[PDB]
Amino acid sequence: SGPVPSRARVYTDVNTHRPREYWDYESHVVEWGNQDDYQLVRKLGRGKYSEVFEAINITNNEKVVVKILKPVKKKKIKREIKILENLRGGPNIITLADIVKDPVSRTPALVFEHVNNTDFKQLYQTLTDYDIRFYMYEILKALDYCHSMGIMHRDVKPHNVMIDHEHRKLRLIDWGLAEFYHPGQEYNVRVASRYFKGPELLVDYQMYDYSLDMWSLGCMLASMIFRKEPFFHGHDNYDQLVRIAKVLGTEDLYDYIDKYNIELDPRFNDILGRHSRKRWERFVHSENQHLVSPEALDFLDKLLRYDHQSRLTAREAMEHPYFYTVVKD
Ligand SMILES: O=C1NC(N[C@]23C[C@H]4C[C@H](C[C@H](C4)C2)C3)=N/C1=C\c1ccc2ncsc2c1
Repeated sequence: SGPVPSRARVYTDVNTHRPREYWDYESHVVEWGNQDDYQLVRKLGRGKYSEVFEAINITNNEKVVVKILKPVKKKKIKREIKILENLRGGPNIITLADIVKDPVSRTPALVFEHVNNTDFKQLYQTLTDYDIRFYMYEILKALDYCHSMGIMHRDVKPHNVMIDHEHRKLRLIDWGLAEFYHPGQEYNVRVASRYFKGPELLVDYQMYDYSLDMWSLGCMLASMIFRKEPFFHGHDNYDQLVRIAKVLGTEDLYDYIDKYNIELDPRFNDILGRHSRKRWERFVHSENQHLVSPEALDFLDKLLRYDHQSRLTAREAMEHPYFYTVVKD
């Protein structure tokens, strides 16, 4: 028997209908720039896979960001690069401006457009109900674009959303875990941050799709409107599914595993137990009430569904009543 297969409900065959070179990133040959065009100014941060710096392009004096890669398999660099090139000019996608290699240490560096980004903690503190709706709509433009272009980000989370509040301007960054969607493909589940992982990853269902990004958007929305970051605070990959089960209930979970005939790691047997599906009110308090509204909760319910096939698409989400104010403006 083994697991029941799955196809995306949308954008299913988009890569099939493209030339091979579009998605066959292992064949991509990288176009190098001149490393001497960029001088590093200061360090902005350490990532899992990179060090990130402010730099100046001495050619034109433009401010630029340089992500110096820690060692990874070349095929993964080509993948990140290919996806960035494919998505360049798309709505609210970071622009890759150049690619250089240190000619001695041989370590590669991606050069990005600069976002004058507001600090993440100071932003998830000052955001009105309207700002959230605005920025969520802006993120969904990025997700609908990338999905329509055959790509799933697989690392949606607040740290990978760069907002310049002063200019009402948003960019979805860090495409280093992104992958091409191909029907029938089994993907690695060891992706995304713990708190943003979909159930499909947690139960080891590999034949997942774009809808993964819609779960992780849900997790973001919840933490923003209920002011609880993270929203699903698991202690590990197993307890993460338990945290989810304590909110969504276990009846839907076991129906989900039954539908796709998922062999469940026996360990999970114990710790899941039996849990009712909770109502969103439990997380409403006087600190957050100004951000919680019936539309917001309707919207959130339709993202956070175990069964990836039944979650909103990006395009559907953008048509939800939560965004009727933003759409008019
Ligand atoms: O690919 C990237 N990866 C990361 N990763 C980090 C990881 C931590 C959180 C956040 C800021 C630092 C530390 C760098 C993203 N940044 C990246 C890109 C980037 C592009 C433009 C830009 N403009 C202002 S900040 C910024 C960052």
